[PDB]
Parts: sequence; structure tokens; C-alpha cells
Amino acid sequence: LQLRPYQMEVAQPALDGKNIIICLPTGSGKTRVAVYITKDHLDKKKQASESGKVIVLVNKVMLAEQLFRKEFNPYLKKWYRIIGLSGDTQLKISFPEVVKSYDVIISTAQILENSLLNLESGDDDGVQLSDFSLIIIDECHHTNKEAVYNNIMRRYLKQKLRNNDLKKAIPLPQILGLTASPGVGAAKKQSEAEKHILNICANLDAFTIKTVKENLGQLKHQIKEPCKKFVIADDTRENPFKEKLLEIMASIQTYCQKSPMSDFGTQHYEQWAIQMEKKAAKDGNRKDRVCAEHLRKYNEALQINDTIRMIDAYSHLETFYTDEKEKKFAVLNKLDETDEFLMNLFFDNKKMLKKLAENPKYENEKLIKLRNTILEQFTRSEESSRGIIFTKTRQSTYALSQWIMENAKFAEVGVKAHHLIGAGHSSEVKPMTQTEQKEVISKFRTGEINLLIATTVAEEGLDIKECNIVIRYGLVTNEIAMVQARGRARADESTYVLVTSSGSGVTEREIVNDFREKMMYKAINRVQNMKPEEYAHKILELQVQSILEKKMKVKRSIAKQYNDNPSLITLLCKNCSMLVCSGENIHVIEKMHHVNMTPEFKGLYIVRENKALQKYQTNGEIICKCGQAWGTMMVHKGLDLPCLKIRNFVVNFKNNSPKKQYKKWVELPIRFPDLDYSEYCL
RNA sequence: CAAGCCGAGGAGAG
RNA sequence: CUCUCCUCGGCUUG
Ligand SMILES: Nc1ncnc2c1ncn2[C@@H]1O[C@H](COP(=O)(O)OP(=O)(O)NP(=O)(O)O)[C@@H](O)[C@H]1O
Ligand SMILES: [Zn+2]
Repeated sequence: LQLRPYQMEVAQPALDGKNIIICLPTGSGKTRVAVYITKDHLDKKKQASESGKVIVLVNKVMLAEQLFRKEFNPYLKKWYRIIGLSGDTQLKISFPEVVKSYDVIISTAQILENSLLNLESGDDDGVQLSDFSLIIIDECHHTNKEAVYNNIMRRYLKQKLRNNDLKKAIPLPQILGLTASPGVGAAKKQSEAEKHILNICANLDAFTIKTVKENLGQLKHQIKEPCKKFVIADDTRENPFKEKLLEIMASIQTYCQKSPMSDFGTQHYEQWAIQMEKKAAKDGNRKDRVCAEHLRKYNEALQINDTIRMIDAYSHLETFYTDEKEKKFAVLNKLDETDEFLMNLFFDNKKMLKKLAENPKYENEKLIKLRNTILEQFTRSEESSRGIIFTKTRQSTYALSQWIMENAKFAEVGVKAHHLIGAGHSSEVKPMTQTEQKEVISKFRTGEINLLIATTVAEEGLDIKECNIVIRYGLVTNEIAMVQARGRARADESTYVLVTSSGSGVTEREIVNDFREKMMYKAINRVQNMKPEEYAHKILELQVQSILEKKMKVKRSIAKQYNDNPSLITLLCKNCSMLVCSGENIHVIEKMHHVNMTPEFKGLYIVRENKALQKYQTNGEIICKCGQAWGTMMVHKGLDLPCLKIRNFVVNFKNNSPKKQYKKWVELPIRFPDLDYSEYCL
């Protein structure tokens, strides 16, 4: 391993105690300086006949294996014992034991917290911090309100104050936080920015920050920025299509007699639709809820029209209504006035909308703008042409990847592309899998795919190859994502683009984040130069406040919903105001999943085979006689006992009918019994 | 590989 | 404070 000049000075105080933060720019060899500090710490503790164990904490899964392979092991294999843990191994099981070996640990975080609370909650073996001598951390800036990793530090600080009260002593470990930039936490003033920085430092018990200042030219030579750049467009033609939908929506409303006091093709209208649907369901009146459920889809279509072709929205709707018709046919294998009206309204115009949509006279501006942007680069760079795109949603990524596959020009210049999204199981999309992710990464590094379409998945963690033409298509989250994307584009003649519309404040937000970036550095300078006694005073104050801010939160959130009422309810279908179950019939398996195993509920529903699995069905999706999907099948002990949700059902209390929607099971107070085969058997 | 439970953070709009 | 979008982590059934 090698020791750079400017990494030296930033590392220097850490080498003799002095828990600190380190914020350097991106790509400056953050991991490597980490590694060096490790080796020093361990060699030191050996030379003093003192036990030395380091643990690394990360926030994602992949970074653990990542760093295990590339940085720590290749250099420290010979002197020491290393290991890499995560939720994707089998070494989680005896975590207290691996500590008894493996002086170097890498780990996903919540592993640790789980073990601590097992030591402090059950009679399990567990572990305490005393068994360490260092904690190295990545991505400092997640240390905020009740994240994971702040439990850890709140406990560290609790024990530190125990030590301090003792002094007026357990040897606490050293801490070393590493980041790119800690970031201003939503503050409108330089002073509150400062306050936030100090809040971080108190949550890390730091002594400084140690930005690089002295050996700065070596950085500028070795490391450089891209060039910021904007591209803007405007649209007032909306020629055939938009109005063609607004007509429909207006017709539905004037069938429903509901006044939005709002506009078509925005987000407040959506919120209204939601609460209206919820109200209609808590009351039970159809004709309003179901129309709302459709209007939401129409609004979504319009929103994506603002960014994406008409064809994609038409397809979105086609999928929706095709599904609904298939549902009604599987059930009927009756036709209420509502659904009949809605379908008759839609399908008559289906062919029209298909014609209107395919119309290259007025496709979209931003797509053309990025056409120009992209072609410029891939003509300039010629086979060293790595690319990245960022957007907001998943569907957008699929659409763009599809298009770039379709249009010939992109394929002509060698614009090989692939999409990328996150693995969360929610949000009406089939997510990806970690394997797919890693493979795409390796293809990019290989060069199979020249450019990637991504959500916010890329602006952290996983290690993409350096790039040229990072852009930004309808997304401005905050300064952190801004800088982290800004730190990708090496390979000179790099850029950082933003593509937006005119009448949607985004460039606004871009500038705000730019100012925030310029602000935080000022604050850093304010604090680095702060006097040590004053600094100490303030961090002590903040640590106290943080710990007291814990206790209170503890005193008001013990249970907050504890009234266990077994069968005091009735679950109805939310589309059709129809009984489905009572609370007694339901049971739980593994104290997590809810399920019912009475033949009454058995006969009520229908199974529609899966589309996720065709991409032999195993987990069937349940539907009603109305058509409302309810749940999913399940295989427990071979019993195909069908699970369900509480997002599609409505509750009715027996007393006075405040019917409520809950969106998940933990929110409600009442408890359900565990499953046992004594019922239905013996 | 599919299904689901819980928790956390960020952003928008209200 | 609520809704939506986005990401992440831990954990179970198969
Ligand atoms: N001290 C060093 N000496 C030699 N090469 C280094 C050093 N630090 C980093 N590198 C090289 O830089 C690459 C890895 O470092 P880097 O690009 O900073 O990844 P990183 O630690 O993830 N930076 P970041 O993305 O900001 O977290 C490899 O090509 C290394 O060879
Ligand atoms: Zn129904």
C-alpha cells in the first residue's frame, strides 16, 4: 500500500487517539487511508501488548464484500485476520464468536445493533463496545435522527458520560468517521448549518473535521471536477393528446359531482383523489372511490406525459384496463353501472388515443435535448464512452432503456445501454435483485453497456467505473446527491448536466443546493478554527441534548398501541362493501404473517396467475368477486394457506362504526393469535 | 427466484 | 402533520 502526501496530513492526528471525522473529496483514496490507519492501529496495539480489534461499519450490503475484496484483504492478508459480514451470508449466526477471532471485521451495521440489544435484552451472548478498540465508519452524513448508526453512538456517548461522571473508567474505543461531505441538514442560515455540523460531531464524539488544505495542488492535479451545465426547454403545444385526456377526466368528475379546487396533471389533485377514495371507503359509497382509483391513474399518465412519450402513458393505461377486464372475466367465469360507464368511456377512445399518441410532430422537448447532449459526447469520445443517466422513477428507466434500444441512432454510435433500479419490494413495480445489480456493474466495468439509466441507487455506495457524461433528468434531491454525482465524472472532458422543463422549479433547487455546497465549507472553516474549549463546551451540550432527546422519545413511544382486542372487528372488502372475515378466524405464523384458514373465506376468492413469475406460478395473487385484489398465496408446512393484506380491506368496529384504513398491520392496536393446527385438525 | 413483516433516511406537494 | 416518489437495512415462509 501507498501513503499519499495529502492523505498523510489528514490522517495524522488519528494515529494517536483523536477520534475524528474525515471529509475529503470523492475518489481521493478514502478507503486506502482507512486501511493505513487500520494497520497502524493494530501494529501499535500489538507493540503495547494490548488487544486490538477494528470494526468497519457500512450502510449497504455490497460495500462490505466490496471492501473485503479490493482494499482490506489484499493488503492485510499477511499480518492479520479479516472477514466480511452482511445479511447475505451465514456468519451472522455466531457474531459474538467471530469477534473472538478476526481482528479486522467488516460489517453491515444493524448486525451490530441487534447483537447489542440481544446482550441487553435477552440472555444471549451478545457483545459490548468494550470488546473493540476502533470503529471505522463510512458515509458519516447518515448520522441523524434515529437512523442506524446512531443508536450505536448514543450508547457510546451514554457510556462516555458514565466515564466522565466517574472521573469526578472503561477504556472506550476510538472512532473514525469517513465521508465526502457531511452536508448541511436543511438550514436557511450559515449559523444553523454550523449547528448541524456540530450536531454530527457530537454524534461522533469528534475532535475535528480535517479537510485537506495544505497539499491542495496535488489534489487538483490528481483529482478534478466536471463542468456544470444546464439544458432547458419549454412546451406549449400539447397538441392532440393532453386535452384528449382532460376531456375524459372532466366527464368522469361531472359524473361524480366532485369539485377538486385544483388542476389536472399535478400532485395536489392526486392527494385529493387519495383522501376522497379513503373517505368513500370509510363510508362505503362506491361511484366515487372507483372513479378516484381511475383518476389517479389518469393523473399519473399525464405526469409522465410531461416527461415521457404519450405511448408510454397509453401503455400504462392499457396494462391497467387489460388487467381489470381479465379480472372481471376470471370472476364471471355483475357489471355495475360504474365500471360499465368507465369502460365504455375508455375503450371507445382507445383506438383514438393510440392514433393521437403516435405523432412525431410533437413528441417532447427534453428527450430531444438529451438526444443532442448524448450524441455530442458519444461522437466526441469514440469507444471510451461511459455514460450515466439519472431520473426519478423506475418506469421512466424502463421507458428510456426501451427507446434507446428502439431508435437507431443511439445503436449506431455504439450507445449500448441498460437500466437500473433498487430492490425495494413496493411501489407497484417489480424491483430488481442484487445479483442483477452486481452483474450490470461488472458489465459496465467490462464495457458491455456504455450507459446506465438509474434512480437514486447510483448516487452512493456501489462502485461504478469513472464516467464522462453524467446527466440529470428531472431530479434534484439535495446537495449530497448533487456532489456525489458530481464526483463520478473523471476522464477529462467530463460534465454534469441538468435537464428540466421551464415551468417547474428545478433550476431553483439546483442553485439552492449549489449555495448549500458553498455554505457548508464556510461553516467547516468556522468550526475548525473554533477554540477547543468552546468547541468542547458546545459538543458536550449537544451530546447531552441528544441523549435527553432520546429518553423523552422512549417515554412517549413505549407501546402507543397496546389494547389487544381479539375479535372486536369485521374486515370488509374495500371495493364492494362486503363482509370477508372476522378477527377470530385469522391467525399468524412466525408472529409475522397474517392468514386465515376457514373454508368460508376459502370459497370467496379467485386466483389469477402471476405475471411476475412468467418473466410455473408459486405465489398466486388473490382477487375478490368484485375484482379488488386482496392478498397472496402462501406455503407454510405445505399448506397452501392464503395470506392477505390490510391495505385492500376496511375495518368495521362493532360499537359505533368509525371505519378506518391502516395501510399496514402494526398500526392497529389489537393483537391476533398465533397459528396452531389444533383447529381444522384432530 | 418468489411472497410477505418491521424499521430508517432523502425529496417533492399539501 | 399527512400523501406521493426514491433508496436502504434487518427478518421470516417457500
Ligand atoms: N494512496 C493511494 N495510492 C495509490 N493508489 C491509490 C491510493 N488511493 C487510491 N488509489 C487508487 O484509486 C482507486 C481506488 O480509490 P478511490 O478511487 O478513492 O476509491 P474510493 O475510496 O471509493 N474513493 P470514493 O469513491 O470517494 O469513496 C484505485 O485505482 C487505487 O489504485
Ligand atoms: Zn369485492
